[PDB]
Amino acid sequence: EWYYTGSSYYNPEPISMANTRYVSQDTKFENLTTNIPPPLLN
Amino acid sequence: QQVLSENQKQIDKKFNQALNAMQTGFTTTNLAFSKVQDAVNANAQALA
Ligand SMILES: *[C@@H]1O[C@H](CO)[C@@H](O)[C@H](O)[C@H]1NC(C)=O
Repeated sequence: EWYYTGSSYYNPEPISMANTRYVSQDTKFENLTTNIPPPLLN
Repeated sequence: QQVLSENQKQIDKKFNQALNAMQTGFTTTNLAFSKVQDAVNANAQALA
């Protein structure tokens, strides 16, 4: 569904904790409910 | 994010006021306009 890629090259990679930072919720964020990346799991 | 979400209309109004305020910044008291006029005056003074 949603993948992580680099800012200077297109390479879709799985979303991990190394790639992502926790941020406060914004209303323009995508509420995803079917497939959830592992850093957003419990 | 909460401050920007709660104060969006105030931000837009202040930005519009600041962008409409630069219409009258073309007087002699402004430093940048004085520099523009100084450049034009130097260009004229060389020919003079
Ligand atoms: C995600 O949920 C928030 C919370 O209600 C909502 O404001 C926002 O519009 C939603 N975004 C999408 C893309 O569904």
